[PDB]
Amino acid sequence: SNPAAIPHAAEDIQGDDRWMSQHNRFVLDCKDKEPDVLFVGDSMVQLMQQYEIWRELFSPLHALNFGIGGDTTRHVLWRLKNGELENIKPKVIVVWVGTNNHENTAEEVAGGIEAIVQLINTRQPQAKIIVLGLLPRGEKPNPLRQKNAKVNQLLKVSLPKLANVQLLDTDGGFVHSDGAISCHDMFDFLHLTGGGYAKICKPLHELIMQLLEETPEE
Amino acid sequence: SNPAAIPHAAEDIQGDDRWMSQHNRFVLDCKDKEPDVLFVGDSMVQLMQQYEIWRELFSPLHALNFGIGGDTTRHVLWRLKNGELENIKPKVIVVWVGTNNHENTAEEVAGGIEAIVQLINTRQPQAKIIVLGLLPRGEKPNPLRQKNAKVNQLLKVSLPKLANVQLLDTDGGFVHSDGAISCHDMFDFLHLTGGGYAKICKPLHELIMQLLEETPEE
Amino acid sequence: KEWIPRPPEKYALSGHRSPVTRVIFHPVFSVMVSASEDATIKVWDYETGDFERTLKGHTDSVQDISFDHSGKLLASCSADMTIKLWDFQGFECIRTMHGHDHNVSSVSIMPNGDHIVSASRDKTIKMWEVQTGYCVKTFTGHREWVRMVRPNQDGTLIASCSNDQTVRVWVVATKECKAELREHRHVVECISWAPESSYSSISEATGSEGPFLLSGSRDKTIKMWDVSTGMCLMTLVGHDNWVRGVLFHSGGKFILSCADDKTLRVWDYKNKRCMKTLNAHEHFVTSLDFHKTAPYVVTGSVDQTVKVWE
Amino acid sequence: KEWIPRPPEKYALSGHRSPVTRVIFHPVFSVMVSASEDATIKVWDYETGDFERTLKGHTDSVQDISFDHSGKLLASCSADMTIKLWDFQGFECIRTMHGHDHNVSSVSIMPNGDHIVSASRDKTIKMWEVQTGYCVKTFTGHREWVRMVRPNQDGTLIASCSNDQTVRVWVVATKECKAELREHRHVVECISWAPESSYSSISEATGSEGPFLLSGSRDKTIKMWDVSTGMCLMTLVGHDNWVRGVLFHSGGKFILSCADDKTLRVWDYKNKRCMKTLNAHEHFVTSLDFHKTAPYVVTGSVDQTVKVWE
Repeated sequence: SNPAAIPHAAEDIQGDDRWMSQHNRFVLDCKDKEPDVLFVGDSMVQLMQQYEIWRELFSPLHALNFGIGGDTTRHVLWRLKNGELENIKPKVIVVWVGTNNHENTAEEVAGGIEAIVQLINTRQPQAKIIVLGLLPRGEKPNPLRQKNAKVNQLLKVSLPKLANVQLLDTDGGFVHSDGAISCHDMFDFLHLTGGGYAKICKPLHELIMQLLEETPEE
Repeated sequence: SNPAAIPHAAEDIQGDDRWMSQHNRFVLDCKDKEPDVLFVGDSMVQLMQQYEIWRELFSPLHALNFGIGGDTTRHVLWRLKNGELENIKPKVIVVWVGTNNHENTAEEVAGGIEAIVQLINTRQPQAKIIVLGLLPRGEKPNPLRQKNAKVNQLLKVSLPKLANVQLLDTDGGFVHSDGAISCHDMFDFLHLTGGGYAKICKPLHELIMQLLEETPEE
Repeated sequence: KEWIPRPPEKYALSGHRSPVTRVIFHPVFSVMVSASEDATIKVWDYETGDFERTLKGHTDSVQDISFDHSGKLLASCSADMTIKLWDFQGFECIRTMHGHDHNVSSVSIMPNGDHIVSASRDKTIKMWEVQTGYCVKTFTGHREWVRMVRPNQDGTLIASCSNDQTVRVWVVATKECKAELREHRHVVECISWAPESSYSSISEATGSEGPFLLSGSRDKTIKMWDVSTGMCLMTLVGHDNWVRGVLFHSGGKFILSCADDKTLRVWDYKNKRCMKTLNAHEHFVTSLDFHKTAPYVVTGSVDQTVKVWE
Repeated sequence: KEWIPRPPEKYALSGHRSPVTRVIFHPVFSVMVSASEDATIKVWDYETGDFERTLKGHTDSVQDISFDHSGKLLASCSADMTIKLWDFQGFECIRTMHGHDHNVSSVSIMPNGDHIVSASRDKTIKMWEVQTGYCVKTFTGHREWVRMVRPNQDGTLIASCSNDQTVRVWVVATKECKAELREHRHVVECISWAPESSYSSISEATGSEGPFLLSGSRDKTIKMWDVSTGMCLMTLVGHDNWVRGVLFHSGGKFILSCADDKTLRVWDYKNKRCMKTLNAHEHFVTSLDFHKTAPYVVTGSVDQTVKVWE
């Protein structure tokens, strides 16, 4: 039984109960909104909303964003299991989680995502799922650039089984020849800049648009 | 001897050595750039750069941003101590740290900031310093909104001693009457949105410009 | 007495903390009202723009607003499942009306200011007695969410609007339904009845030897109709996203429109054309209203403003 | 043979990974060169725009660039404290010259293509023998960073520029200095000498009964100087941030400039008026270049782009 795929709510250790605050906000959003597209995941998903490119691309798509920073597969699971998947019937769901899963081997992580996907197409059989691949990180090459890469590998293999899922492993030129990531692309070598997301979002939007143009009687 | 004011570098527990990557970038920035304005601190500082308001307000001021996410007083200290204060002679320095210092009593944290201020006007006697007060956080009232409040209290009293410092305790309508923080102002009840920064930056910019208009033969 | 629907916004009123849901002109005073997910009703001054008053007391969201003929009672709708009746002696709530089991997304005071109509995710339309707060009639009908209800100038009839892609016209007395208007491709979000301009026949007046209504859908299509025959007669083939408001101009020269294509449209059903466009907001336009008397249009969106236009 | 300084950019070349530092036209081929914090020198095609070649081999940043007369040698400058000399048979580096103890922020090949001049945070100006890489003279002078050096049409003289808010004109043979030009209020970033246009006198040619240079500064003001007297002559008071570049048009009709106010300005020193303004880039503009023969200017900025304007 793989730890990365056991649902688990993040205990607030700080005092301001912010994690639950956000989750509730979403549940509440699930009660009376009705999106075509749903983004779930971690900071990568959360931060995307903050940039000009979100109101430019996905806002008009009737998109919801259920991202929380620093969330792991375990957290996203729990969130999805505890009511972020009720009442809504999105046409497309975008999942983007994993890069915060230190403490798990690549393999376990892939399992996590896979479990997430499983849950999704259980509660939302109609939804077509995109899983964004894990992005490189760190200024210069390292163990984690490697980890994320494996995850992508295993996903390319294990996602074309399992219904209505594809992996979109974007690669904008985030690593150059000398193997360095420019802080013009990742301001802290992890989270993307406006510029960065534009490299990710262009193709993502392009894909969703495809998937939406596929079937429209909901 | 108060712990919040003992410098100490953040050990990398994750593997990609991201903290030191950033610090080096700064020191490198310190070696050959020459700014008028210098922002140091935590995520509040660092995230500010990511929004359009940065390139509209502070970019033309010749400003540098030495912010790292999740940094505490102890880290900011160490970073300043080990060379983020060399060669450059900014006319104005903006300090913004503290909200991440769980583990420290408000009293301690105030001590921390004061320590940072002390250091700066030792290494940079010509620089006029602005300390941004700590902002509220959390959806609903909590022990942390209380803590930061005290820090601000103590700073209002302690900073008018000490040379060339003022606290800028902005308050945009971050808390309303029912005591809630809108996620339209703090998207995760801690970090600011574009909108949020605007409430912060308008006044801040307005003050800097004053302070710069004060004396220009550097 | 021709009219100007356009320029660039001549007042932008900020104040709400959350998307605006409906905008409404007062029948008498130089004032206009706005609802939001706030959950607050707010009152401006459209001649001047002033935060006038705020009306508090709903729990979850304010979806619809409707003034009585006299401009002395205001009904509101919410995601609390309530229907608050307000007194415009200025302040207090009068009654709170409980019935619907879910979100209540439309309300209207009927012309003989003696009844209220509401519509819900219930799949329900209910009819309440104003002075007793009683539920009197319940219209079972569509298989899905009901989005809007409108009276017929005469009071005799009701037009409903829903997720089953359908427009129903019901007889208020018998609770039978004269028509089910079917030929929409996606959820219908809008209904307006035609007024003093049944001249409009001109554009489609043949056949051989009546009452009308517009519907805006998530087709991005506004469809004209008559209830009588069950035929739609037009389709305003339109701009880029979910349509959100429909509105026959004071007379019947133009139809006005707003939708999620961050935009307000004035059409020329003077032969199908779409005679002008204004980008009005920085996120979906949620609703509009035209004044029947004065040179002003209001417009509220998700960027949490109310914009006034001349 | 009048000239067109303007339109909207008719080529925007992206490719560097970091601020552009200097832009330069080749003396013969239809090609133009750019340096950056990259630390790379890149070569376009201004007629067409094509990433032609990249020249790599500095450690830290390339701050200046300078072709020799024939357009067969190119010198470069960096924060490695190097002065690479490159061969435009197309690729290889030929010499690397070591001397300065800090940033080297400008370089130039002299006319008699047999020496190089450089300037540094050293507070120094050094003169290198092209074909032996030897350092031959060092000019001690200002008390602060030296930002720029330029030779004198003739080769006989040297114009320096620095953080002590000063411009010096030195005698290349004796290493004495004819002039210290004092009356700038803040650091000077720029210098250019005047060419085939000593007619300019016109605008200030009285007194009773010479060589000329411009300084660009953090004043936001560009001065004109006549060195033999050492009086400032004009002072063009224009736009809004530090001045980074400063040119005399092929004629002498106009003066072009560029600065940290995302801008490139054409100056009509006939009547001190600033005859036009292009907002050129979305972050500071670092350097410009006019083309002594054909109609183009190039512009490089911190937005990492080189622009070719007709």
